[PDB]
Amino acid sequence: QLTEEQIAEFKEAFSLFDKDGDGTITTKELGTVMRSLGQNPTEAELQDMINEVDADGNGTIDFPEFLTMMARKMKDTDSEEEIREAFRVFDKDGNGYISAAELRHVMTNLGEKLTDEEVDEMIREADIDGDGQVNYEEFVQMMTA
Amino acid sequence: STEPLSEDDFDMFYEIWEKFDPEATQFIEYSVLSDFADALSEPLRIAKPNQISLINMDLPMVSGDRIHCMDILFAFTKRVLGESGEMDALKIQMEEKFMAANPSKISYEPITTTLRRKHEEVSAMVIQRAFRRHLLQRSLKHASFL
Ligand SMILES: [Mg+2]
Ligand SMILES: [Mg+2]
Ligand SMILES: [Mg+2]
Ligand SMILES: [Mg+2]
Repeated sequence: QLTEEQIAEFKEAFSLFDKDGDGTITTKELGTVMRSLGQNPTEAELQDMINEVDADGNGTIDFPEFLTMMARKMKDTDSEEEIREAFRVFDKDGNGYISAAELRHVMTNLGEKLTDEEVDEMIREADIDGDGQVNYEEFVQMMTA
Repeated sequence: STEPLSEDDFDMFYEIWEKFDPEATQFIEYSVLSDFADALSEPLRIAKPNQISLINMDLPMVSGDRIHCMDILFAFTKRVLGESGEMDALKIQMEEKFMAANPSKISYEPITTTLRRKHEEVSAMVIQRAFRRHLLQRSLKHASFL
């Protein structure tokens, strides 16, 4: 419900892009501020976000206007459309398959890292065919029922 | 356009590099680019609260999360000078000087950028989130055999 020490970070991102110092970022930056923050924003998601906070057509997002936005994103539980994209980021060749090795790498070294033993169970589950090569779309559908 | 060519600062770069890259490998790790960008002199320096400034320079990275002085250079000078279609000359020029005038053929095979590495880090967290959820749902399944 409330955000965390990640406010420290949202502040950092916001502060960088506000070159004037009026505590409000020009709305075309909004899309840039967020890409710098790791998120994937569509020109659609942008629009809906943009005119759902700035209903007064000023182009303004002050920092509270912004911190509440993120609070609404974090808030929700990730989709399956989103677990799909996220996997596709790691299938660099573009074939729908990711190796149990590259997986284990990414998984043990990025983000809220998985311990060696969690990833073990991830692979046992994702690689049914023992060929250390996993169809991730096949894996998405496994954690969705 | 021809900005503050602080030309005893291009030198001040090197000293602080040498502090970080003693072997002269031409490479520093990511987990240190913050500290590096900081301890420079005031034009090129990027003071602390530093992270998001770095990911936005779009610095390429190579195997083992290393980054090359000559990418870091132009990136950091592009900042103190201001972006412009005329910079695209600057880049391909500061690297042709550096290359002819260097006998060190080195391993330069770029993997990520500091940008991707950020989208990469959160996408991991999406997948990491769902799978921790699933693991638990599964453990409660096994709990409830009936
Ligand atoms: Mg502003
Ligand atoms: Mg507004
Ligand atoms: Mg693949
Ligand atoms: Mg397999």
